[PDB]
Amino acid sequence: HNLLIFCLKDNVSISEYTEMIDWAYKNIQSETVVEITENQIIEYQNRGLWRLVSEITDNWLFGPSEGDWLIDKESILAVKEKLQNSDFSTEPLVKNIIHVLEYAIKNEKTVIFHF
Ligand SMILES: [Mg+2]
Repeated sequence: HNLLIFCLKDNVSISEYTEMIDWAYKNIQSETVVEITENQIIEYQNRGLWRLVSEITDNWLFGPSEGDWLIDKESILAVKEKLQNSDFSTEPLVKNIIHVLEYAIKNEKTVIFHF
């Protein structure tokens, strides 16, 4: 089951957590869902992406692992800034994560990391 970084869409309110995760795995087509494969995890670990995230969240110091993480507006903006200012800020995965963050800001959503 790939790592997800996501928020719900604008007109989706599902409050039960397990059900939100189920929604994300069922809506991988969504612009609000980033699916991240093992090979992406490794590629970006070795380039310092997760370390950049960890500067704000203090998690994933050694990359992602099984678990659930919830990112609030303050941290969403802070991570978004880190990524926009980074050396891979134009690479698709980073753009895709940025986009989830922007959407969550715009639509007042919590961002979930799930693996
Ligand atoms: Mg709305």
